[PDB]
Amino acid sequence: TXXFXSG
Amino acid sequence: GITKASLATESFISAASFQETTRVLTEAAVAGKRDELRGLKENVIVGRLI
Amino acid sequence: YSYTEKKRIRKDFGKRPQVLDVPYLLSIQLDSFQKFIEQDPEGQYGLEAAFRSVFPIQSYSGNSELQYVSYRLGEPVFDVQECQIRGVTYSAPLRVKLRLVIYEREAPEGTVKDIKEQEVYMGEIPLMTDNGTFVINGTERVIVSQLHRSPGVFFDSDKGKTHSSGKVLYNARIIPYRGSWLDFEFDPKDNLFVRIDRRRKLPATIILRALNYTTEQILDLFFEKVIFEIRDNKLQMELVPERLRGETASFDIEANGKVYVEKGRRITARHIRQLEKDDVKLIEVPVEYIAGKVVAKDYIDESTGELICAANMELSLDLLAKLSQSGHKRIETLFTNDLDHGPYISETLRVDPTNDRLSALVEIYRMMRPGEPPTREAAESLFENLFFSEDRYDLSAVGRMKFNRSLLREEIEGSGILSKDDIIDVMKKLIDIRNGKGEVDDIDHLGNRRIRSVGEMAENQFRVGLVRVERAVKERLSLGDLDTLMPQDMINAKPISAAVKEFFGSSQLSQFMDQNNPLSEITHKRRISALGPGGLTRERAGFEVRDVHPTHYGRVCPIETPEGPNIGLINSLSVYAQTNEYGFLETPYRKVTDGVVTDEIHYLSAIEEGNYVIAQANSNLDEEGHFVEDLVTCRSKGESSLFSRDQVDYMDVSTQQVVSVGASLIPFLEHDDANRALMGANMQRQAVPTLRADKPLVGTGMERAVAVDSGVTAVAKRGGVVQYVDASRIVIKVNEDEMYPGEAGIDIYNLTKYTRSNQNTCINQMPCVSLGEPVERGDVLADGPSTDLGELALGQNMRVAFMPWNGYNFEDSILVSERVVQEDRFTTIHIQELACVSRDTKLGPEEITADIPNVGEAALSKLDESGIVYIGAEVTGGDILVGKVTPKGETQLTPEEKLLRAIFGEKASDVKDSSLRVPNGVSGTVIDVQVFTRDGVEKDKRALEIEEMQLKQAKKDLSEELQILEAGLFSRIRAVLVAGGVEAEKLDKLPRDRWLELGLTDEEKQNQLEQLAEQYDELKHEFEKKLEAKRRKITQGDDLAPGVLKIVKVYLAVKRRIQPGDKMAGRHGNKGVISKINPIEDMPYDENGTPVDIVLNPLGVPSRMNIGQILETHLGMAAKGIGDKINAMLKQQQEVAKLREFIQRAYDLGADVRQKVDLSTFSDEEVMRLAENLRKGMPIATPVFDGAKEAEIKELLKLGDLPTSGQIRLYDGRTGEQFERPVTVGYMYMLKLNHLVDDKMHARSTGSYSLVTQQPLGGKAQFGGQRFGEMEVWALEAYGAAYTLQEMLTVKSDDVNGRTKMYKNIVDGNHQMEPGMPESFNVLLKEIRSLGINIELEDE
Amino acid sequence: MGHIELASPTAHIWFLKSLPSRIGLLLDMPLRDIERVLYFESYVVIEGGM
Amino acid sequence: IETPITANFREGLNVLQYFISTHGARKGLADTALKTANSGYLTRRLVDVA
Amino acid sequence: NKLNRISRQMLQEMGREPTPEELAERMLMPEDKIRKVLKIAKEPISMETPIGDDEDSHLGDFIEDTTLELPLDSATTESLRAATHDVLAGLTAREAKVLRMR
Amino acid sequence: VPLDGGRFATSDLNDLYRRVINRNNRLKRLLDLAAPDIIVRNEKRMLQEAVDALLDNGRRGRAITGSNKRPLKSLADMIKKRVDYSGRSVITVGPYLRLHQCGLPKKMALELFKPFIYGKLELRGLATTIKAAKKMVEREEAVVWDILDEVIREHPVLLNRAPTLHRLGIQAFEPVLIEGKAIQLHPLVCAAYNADFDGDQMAVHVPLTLEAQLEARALMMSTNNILSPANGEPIIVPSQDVVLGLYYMTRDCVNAKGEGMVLTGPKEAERLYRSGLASLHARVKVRITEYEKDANGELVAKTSLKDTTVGRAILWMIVPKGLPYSIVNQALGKKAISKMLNTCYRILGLKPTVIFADQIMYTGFAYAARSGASVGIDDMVIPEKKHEIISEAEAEVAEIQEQFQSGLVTAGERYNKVIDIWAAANDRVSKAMMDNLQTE
Ligand SMILES: [Mg+2]
Repeated sequence: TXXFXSG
Repeated sequence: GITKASLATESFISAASFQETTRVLTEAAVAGKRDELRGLKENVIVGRLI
Repeated sequence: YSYTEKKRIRKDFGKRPQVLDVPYLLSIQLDSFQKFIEQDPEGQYGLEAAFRSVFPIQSYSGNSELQYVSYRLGEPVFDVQECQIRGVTYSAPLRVKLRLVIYEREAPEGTVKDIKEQEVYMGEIPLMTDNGTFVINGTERVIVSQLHRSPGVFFDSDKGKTHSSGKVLYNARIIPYRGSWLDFEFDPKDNLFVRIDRRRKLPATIILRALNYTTEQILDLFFEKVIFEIRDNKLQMELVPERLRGETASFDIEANGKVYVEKGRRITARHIRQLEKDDVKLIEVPVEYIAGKVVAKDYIDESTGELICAANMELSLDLLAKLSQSGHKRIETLFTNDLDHGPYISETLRVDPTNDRLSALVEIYRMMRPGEPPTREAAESLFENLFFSEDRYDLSAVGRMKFNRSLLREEIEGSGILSKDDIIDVMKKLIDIRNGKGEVDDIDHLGNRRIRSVGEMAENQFRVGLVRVERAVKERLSLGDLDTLMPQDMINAKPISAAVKEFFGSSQLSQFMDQNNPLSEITHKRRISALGPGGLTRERAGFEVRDVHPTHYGRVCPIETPEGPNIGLINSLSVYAQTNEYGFLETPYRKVTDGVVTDEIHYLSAIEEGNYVIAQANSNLDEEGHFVEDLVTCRSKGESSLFSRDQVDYMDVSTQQVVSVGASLIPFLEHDDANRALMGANMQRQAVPTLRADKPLVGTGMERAVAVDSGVTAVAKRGGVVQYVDASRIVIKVNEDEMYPGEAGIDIYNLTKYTRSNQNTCINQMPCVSLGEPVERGDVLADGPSTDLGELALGQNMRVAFMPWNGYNFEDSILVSERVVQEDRFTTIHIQELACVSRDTKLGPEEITADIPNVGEAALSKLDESGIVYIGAEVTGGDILVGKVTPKGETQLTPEEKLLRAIFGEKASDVKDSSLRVPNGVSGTVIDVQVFTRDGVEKDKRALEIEEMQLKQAKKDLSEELQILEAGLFSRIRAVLVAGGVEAEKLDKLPRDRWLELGLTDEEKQNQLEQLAEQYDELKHEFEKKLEAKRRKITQGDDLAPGVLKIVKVYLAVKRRIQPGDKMAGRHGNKGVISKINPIEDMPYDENGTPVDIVLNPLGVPSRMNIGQILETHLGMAAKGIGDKINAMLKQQQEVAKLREFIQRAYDLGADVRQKVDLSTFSDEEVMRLAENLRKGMPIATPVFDGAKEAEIKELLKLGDLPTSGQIRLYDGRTGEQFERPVTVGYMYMLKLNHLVDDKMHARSTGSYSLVTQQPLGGKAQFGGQRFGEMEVWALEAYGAAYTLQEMLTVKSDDVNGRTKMYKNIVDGNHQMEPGMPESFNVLLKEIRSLGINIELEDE
Repeated sequence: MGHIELASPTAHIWFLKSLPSRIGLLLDMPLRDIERVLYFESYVVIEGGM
Repeated sequence: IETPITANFREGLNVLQYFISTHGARKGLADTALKTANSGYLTRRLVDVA
Repeated sequence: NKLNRISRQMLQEMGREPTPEELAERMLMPEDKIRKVLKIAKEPISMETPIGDDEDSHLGDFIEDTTLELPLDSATTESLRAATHDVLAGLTAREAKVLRMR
Repeated sequence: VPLDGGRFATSDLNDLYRRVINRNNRLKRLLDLAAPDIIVRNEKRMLQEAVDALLDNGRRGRAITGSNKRPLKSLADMIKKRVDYSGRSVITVGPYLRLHQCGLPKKMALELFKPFIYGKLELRGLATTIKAAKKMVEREEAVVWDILDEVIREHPVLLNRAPTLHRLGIQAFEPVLIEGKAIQLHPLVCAAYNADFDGDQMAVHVPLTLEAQLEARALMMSTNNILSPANGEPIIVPSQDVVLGLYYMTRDCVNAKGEGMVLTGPKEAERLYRSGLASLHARVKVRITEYEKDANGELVAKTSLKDTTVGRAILWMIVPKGLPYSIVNQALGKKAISKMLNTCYRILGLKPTVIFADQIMYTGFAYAARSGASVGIDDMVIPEKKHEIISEAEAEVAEIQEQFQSGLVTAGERYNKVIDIWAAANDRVSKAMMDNLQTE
């Protein structure tokens, strides 16, 4: 997803 | 550690300007201490040239 | 919508069909306050409930009774506009009918005879306006709804565990609406403790003792019983085989001559089943087996009467021997284990230091009220008042509901107070949880979190004030004559008014209204916060509360939240969400039966929602028909799962339901990163209204509804025809369609014009209609600020190119064309308010006068007789707005000045110049002056001219209303008079006032004429007294503060043009400051010579990952072309053939496989009218998550004539050489934010200083000084810059001698002056001396 | 700076309430006893010499 | 989560995927905002000690 | 205190705050609106009164020092003295002495 | 003190003192009147409490309060800077600036420098005296400006942005007076301030004394602090567009259009490059003499003709003058540009390296603009492989589902295998994306 597994 | 070391310093103007002002000032006043203005904080407070 | 809303609808471009329209946006406010005010509802909430709680007020003498009959609210003394003008709260008077009743007759049971009844005035309560806002002391305010865990019962545990962490502890908590918390919790030894009012832990059983439960009763409450029998001098146990499960036999388990389990054998399911089958209910046991157990009741030797053992005693060989010896044949013991039936309570009794009810009550009292010993009565009273008296403790209806649902009560109705059964049941559930039967529950779930809207909070403070008023009453009953008392004498309303005024004025949830643009206020009203009274402090607030919970879906927007500290604490209601009566947020879903999706919608709470399987809104349908997918994507519980159509109970209404109103307005949102989307959402709120504002070429389809629900735009109530259109007003004649108006006709809408908002932006409405135009119900009449033809206009559509430009767009900076300033794009109108007061001084009166000491006529030129600048004058920084003289504190001048004055012979004056001047960096045109002078003060031309003007305006306001009313009613009585008694050329002769004398043949029509004749006089008389009321307040009142002679307010208007340092942003989170304004010839341009408006750096795109701005640009390129193409058609040989082309095209975006909606044909004239408006700028709707998709955009680009990519050859305006690659250029929608260099830029040399600290201080004309903090000092230290630092610490701050010497030295040219210890250090030294410690400066 | 002449002596609070009390430490008096004497709760016998 | 997000920002993603994201996004912004405050504290400790 | 009691009474029955004139009527003879207005003196307010600013600002911090003169003034006075001396140097000693004495 | 309204405002210490004095006086009066011991005891204890409250409020017992809502401020509370000649404004990029310069708004400068301006206007005949000078300057009468220009000559101001995390949060710059209300900041220093132009503001300070000014010009100048005190690496270094420009001009290409040209030296090569037939560099050998070998001042290379690019040739012209011809023509990189700047710093010295940094900035921006770099929706290139990989992942997942319902593997094992499969698939599609862009 992006940052933080987000993103 | 850095906290305990920070709290360690002898000069009372510096210490009292850090934290725990009342405690520092009572112990200092009791002991009849003299600040030689060796460090930066003391002089900054004084308005002196560091 | 008339002319199809002038047919600018364009295309929806998304195939999802919304079964329901968006609910009223402001409803969370409007409905809440409507509920709060009520009309004697006899229903929950709304001051009625408060009165019900406070009354009847008991005697405290066994004779008095003050009771409440009903309340009423009067009409507001002053209208909203007036309230804003005079700094007065907009409110209605509250009255209450109360009857003081003697309480029964002496020795005659009940029902005394004499009652004194009166209606008492309780003061005023603030009214909510139409748009959901309040007017408090002149300023518009919004009350933000509050989110909280709320009252109820909660069962939780600790994830942290012991310090070791190798443990698990369970807890329970009862939170009431009013009163002390009640907590229960296990310790690591499995003992149970209670907290009252969050105080220190007490062993739990104390409360049971306080209830009146003996030790025996407690044990009976908490333990299932194992019964033992003594007989044949042997010991037996009444066997329940289940209880043997998981154990090994410690003795031969046998019955009826059969050994079922040999000693040392593990007891199996089969053994238990064998015992059960043979109905074995009694087996022999050894004494050691019983010695382990805890006895359930006291046993005495029933011969001697002496106690053998007490309840909860652990049995022993001795006690068993004694029990056997005494002749007892039954022994009741506790059934416990180390898993699912833990004793806990038994050990708790051991740690409990109390032994009975009285000692428990005493211990509780000591805990509550330490330092004194209580009487029995005091302890009993305190305990009763803790949880068992509704005047001191109330769960509330919602709290009782939650409690009852949690504890599995059949009904949600119940008492506000706790029962002993409630407490017992909570303890039992907690013990069950510890035992492992059942589990805890989570509190952050939106089923356990509810909203307190305006009504609930207002009612809260009202209830508090009411309670204080009751205190005052109860006191007043005892004092004075007890025989002669009216309710008026008994009631003082001051506490209630104080509580309410305090709530609306000083509360944290009461906020200065945000009105920067319509979307700002719209969003502000739908605000929700976890802060405020009864909420988180931000130290309380950790990750858990700020997180986006799964249950936020359809309820709270996951996108729109503040950036920074308040993140997750402040949020926004989802678009389709509603807050129910209990205060839970509900979201709509469509019922699905079989594979068929009904059009019936159920609003579901989160707890309600958790039961079903809910399919996504984008799931395909064959129409009805039935669900068209074999496998559907659905939601149930936390988990998201794929499901068969048969298993689908409900389905989402729209994609829109997830996101807030702000988030909705972001096109291609599905292509934009959430963090950046957050910024876009939040930043749309900050968009400043521009004079030339246009609706975006790329819209989401929400921009009309936002303009509609915020009351800035003016709409038609019913179908009708426009009679008059003006800059000032619009007159609409109703009854054109369906003839709805009856018994008089027409309506006049005055328009707000060049009003000043809270943030100094200008709010004005402009007419969107023309005389004789046909309008339907809900049709747009006037556009408000930042709105275009009923669509939301927060910015402008500009032609943008994405490419680096000479470093001027470096790091998000933005470059613009001078043409934007040329055409006044992004120019914003602003009105500032300045104010001056002239007050009584000890030295004599301050006066507002045109006569000011030592001022030229040049300076005084724009001032009238009074001293106040005249309307229309241009004022620039330093110019005088209001002239004022103040008495001098006075002093003789220095002898040199004596000489100077003598040489130039000016002669000094008693007064000093105090006039209000225009601050630096400000200026404009004076558009208003307001002057208020003390009542009965000497009034001059100042308060006479403006007054006379207001009288002329009011009188004209009556002549226009009587004109519209006359030509509104007589034009209706004429069509009635003609019918039957036709008099064409005869009626248009005699005066209009004679048309009433003419009767008509006996018929029901005559009654119509008669009614119109009564309504004419009635309404007219109401407008006449309406003028009177205006001719009263103007010539009396204003109510000024003590000491103040007069107040003058000057409204100056300023127009601000976009400049370097101003901040622009788009809806996708792309923001930047203007760094360069380069002339048109330097701008990159298309081959046909068109220069671009904005150059944005592409480097801002890839890291931010907000794709949408690009798509918006591409579509915006397409749109840029099509309207232009239409323009060309409009230019030459315009024919309906062009309409054929347009209908072809919209129905072509539709012709592309999926079509959202279709529209075609219609009248040629309507097509022509619509054609110009849509031609100038084509519009577009691209809904959230069901949007325009690439291929369709490519198609429009094809009609646009392409490039399909959206890139075009671009020429460098400096050279003429083309940029070496194709560059995307398209129309982007960009807003100018409220952050402007004009406001922010300030500087100071020297200026005003503070009294005590002597540090530089921000004056009214002197800007003040920046803070040089610890870290900056560190910065200077690391540079080893000693003299710079010393300058910061002395000459440039608090040293009077140092700064004076520095200034003088500088104007004479010099080196740094001698330092002096900073005045704040001398202050510190002197303050330490006052502390009594000797501080001594010492020499070397 | 000015001054107030007290009719009865008053113990400085910093040297009493700050822990451990400086007065208390000097006079070998626990916080409770110093509290009791200073605030008039009980009398503390002094200099008996027999 | 068992199921991934098949979509890429060019294509665009289903509403569920986005919602399930917002959490991560929010955790991120909150992280950075708290982070400035904590980092400042560390810096001050080190300054006080050195 | 009498004024306060009567204002409270009037607010109880009339249904609104009294004017200065009404309070003066109710007070008795020797009281008029002017005396009622003058009479309203109010206890001082704490300099340490909290203000809802970003960093816990105290009311006192917003109050300028009107007593100590601004530095530019000092400069101005110095320059005035100097120009006065320069001018007193030009005219004859007698006519300069007359001015200095006067 | 009397506030603006005429109302009175007092420090709480006055009230505390008042309680103290009241109780003390009353004690004296009670002693003189021979009061019983209970009353004198009460009074004495009250006095102790009042002194307590005066010294520290709240230390012993309930803190004294003016009203219940607020407690009184004692001396202890009292015990436990803002500056002149300072300003602030919104910052905007100033590409044309030299590293040691900043854009300073005219009005701000007029206010900040006002006393100096008065002095100088008195020295010159522009005004009779300082007062006349002030009265004149507010008018803004012409020649005041030119005077202000004369005032700030050689003078430097401090720029600061909060938060000041390290000493480069404050740096000294020579002010260039500019129209407009925005402060203009040099792009190379944005990194050190962590500043960007999305609405950040900066504060300006004026060092007054010769001593302070010398400190600023020697110790604090941006151009004198080119490298991090933390890592020793360059702090002020090319970022974003600059790199983009340089990389664009220094890129390998088939170069079919401009190949095969002898440069006749950097100068002729430059002419031709601007001219025609050279775009986005070319695969052509340049004649430029290179050299600058060190361990000797002589330098010089007899022959220096090497395969190169028009941008690459251009770079040598841009005053490198410190060897590393090899380093040039290796194509530009942000890391590579930082390393180039650093190496230039070490070998060629500080002042000259500063000049090099300015040149690299200028050229970088210049080419960055004309490159035509942009972003369209088609510039994000999907890989045909994606659908394939997704179908594969679906098939493997079905195989794991079947293998699960058989009961061969635990729920946990299944979950782990699904997660692993998907991780690997994500890696695959990443690789496919990068491969699709990478080759052409
Ligand atoms: Mg920034």
